[PDB]
Amino acid sequence: NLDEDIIAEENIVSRSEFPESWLWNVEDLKEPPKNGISTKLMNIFLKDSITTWEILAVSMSDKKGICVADPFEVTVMQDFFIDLRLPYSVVRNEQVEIRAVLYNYRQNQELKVRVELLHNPAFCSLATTKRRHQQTVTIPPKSSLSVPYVIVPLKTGLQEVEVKAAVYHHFISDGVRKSLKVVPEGIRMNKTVAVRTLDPERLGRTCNKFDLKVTIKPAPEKNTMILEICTRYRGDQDATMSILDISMMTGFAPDTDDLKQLANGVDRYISKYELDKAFSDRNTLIIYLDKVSHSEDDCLAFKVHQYFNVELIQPGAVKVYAYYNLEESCTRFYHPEKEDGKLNKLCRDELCRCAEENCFIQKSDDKVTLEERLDKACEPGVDYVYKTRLVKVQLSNDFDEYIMAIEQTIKSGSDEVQVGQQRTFISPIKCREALKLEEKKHYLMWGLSSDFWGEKPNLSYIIGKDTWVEHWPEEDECQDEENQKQCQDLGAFTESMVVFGCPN
Amino acid sequence: PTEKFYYIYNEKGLEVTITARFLYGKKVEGTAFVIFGIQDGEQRISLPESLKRIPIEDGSGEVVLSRKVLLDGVQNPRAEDLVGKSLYVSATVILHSGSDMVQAERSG
Amino acid sequence: ISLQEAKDICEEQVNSLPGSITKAGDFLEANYMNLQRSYTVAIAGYALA
Ligand SMILES: *[C@@H]1O[C@H](CO)[C@@H](O)[C@H](O)[C@H]1NC(C)=O
Repeated sequence: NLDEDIIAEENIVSRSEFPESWLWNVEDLKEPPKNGISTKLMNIFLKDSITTWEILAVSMSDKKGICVADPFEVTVMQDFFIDLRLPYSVVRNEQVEIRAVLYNYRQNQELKVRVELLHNPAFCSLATTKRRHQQTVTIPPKSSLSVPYVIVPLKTGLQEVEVKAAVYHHFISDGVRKSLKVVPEGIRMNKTVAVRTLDPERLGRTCNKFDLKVTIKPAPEKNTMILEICTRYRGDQDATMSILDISMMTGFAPDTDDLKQLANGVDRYISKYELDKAFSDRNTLIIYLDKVSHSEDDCLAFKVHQYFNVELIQPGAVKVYAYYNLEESCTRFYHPEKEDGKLNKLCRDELCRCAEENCFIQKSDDKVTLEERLDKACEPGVDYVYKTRLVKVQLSNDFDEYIMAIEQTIKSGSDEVQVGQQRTFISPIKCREALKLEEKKHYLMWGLSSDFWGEKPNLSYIIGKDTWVEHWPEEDECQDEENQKQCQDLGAFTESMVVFGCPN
Repeated sequence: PTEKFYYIYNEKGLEVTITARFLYGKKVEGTAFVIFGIQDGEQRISLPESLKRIPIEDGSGEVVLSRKVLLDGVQNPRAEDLVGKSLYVSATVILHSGSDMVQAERSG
Repeated sequence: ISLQEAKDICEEQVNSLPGSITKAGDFLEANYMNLQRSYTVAIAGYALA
């Protein structure tokens, strides 16, 4: 709500139609001829694709015969636009990268863009339903900028991607909306033990050319960190020119002078303009190499700076390949705390869902009364509201598991819960410490029917953006005069929830 | 290439003009990967020493293969066997975006 | 002589070699007569051979 002067994403008519060919038409020449020429004028529509449209035709009159024509050229474009560049054969359930190039052919006017990668439940992105992913950027006239976007194809087939870019103090917006093919792997055979109870209850009546070790480390003395790469080739003789595509964690830029220091470096070269590009939106870097070795580790490292402060940061990406071959490439993503730089998602036998939205419903608001408390408990969404005790804890890299001890079923929902039962609630590793959670403590909790992990009775629980959790002390831990106000609203919440039940 | 063929005594070696342009009608700013080779009927032989990494300037470019470099490669230095052999050129250009990539070729 | 012993061997992989042989032997023939000892006489005779 900072600035009021942009076109709402909700009103950004994207580019939609991108046929690789069309107008298979067949039209007849009824016009009264002049000069021995009937003339036809077919008013048509211009597809949402920016290219010169070549037009090829053939006149089949039975009297004179066939006749090819001089192809016709209709030159289509806008001053400022996008084109989106994707792969084709992507694999479901594997984090990938895309690049979006906005071109600006305005001769003298720079531009500031707020562009959103648009949310899609078929993809694990950074864009939740409610938490937008808007990046703000600036463009030199008669220049274009490369924007990376790393995602997870959660589903198969024809998936469309959309990105809507809107501008400030000016006119146009645009949007790309482009499909491609997603497909499955099928292995699910990673270091399985002989009987791991993977099976359900109710059924039944890759870098082959390249070594690539990338690690982003921190700096000694806004914030600057180290990027480290460590590369090799696997073959009999050393290999030809290899290329690196490197992209910046949201709002990052390298150290301009260390960049310069490295380019004079042996066996290396980065042209001047991608090397004296401006600090304003210097975001994607391409470094070409003379050759790469098959014999040992030749690493590199350099600095990165934080241009804009946002709490959450897209992983950086690094894609390396031989000059001749793109398709046998190797791609790594980095993030300092995320190992191998991969987004948090949640995975079972072949399904995954994106676990990257806010840890729990936002706390610390001025309003903590029964009035709002009940309102978020009287909503229909609330399937379950429990009060348990933090009994056990499995901590791990992926997620951190809190074993909860349900003694009472306050409001079961679509759940069949017995009394004195032990059930598994999850919280992502990015959230763990923000929760300030300790075992042996009681907790009164609630969520939705949609927020249940698994199927019965081998199920689990997930704390999401709208899950509400709060610790419950003992009787000997609420007698303090300071702790009155909490334990007051706890007693009155309970009883009026209990006696009245839900209203409906 | 300047002339459709390769002149055996052309001291210049070979000067090549790279034209790279967007489909919509605008010129491209970038950098190029140029590799050549020889084809003998169905038999093609790649020419590894000639690859040049070269910039692309406002939708225009020049590259030059000096005769000195050219002749160092050759296997059998000068013979009649060489005639009947044609040349093919593979071009890989990357935008300043680092994103889009095009494979191009002049053969024959 | 070490180079020319394995001639017709490194002709495919390295087409630089014949130059080093020729100009080294040229340096010999123009400046072979003006030696004193027989050792140098003998070896450089053979390489021109
Ligand atoms: C294989 O196991 C590693 C951990 O050992 C994990 O990172 C990776 O996701 C697994 N791959 C598949 C396809 O399950």
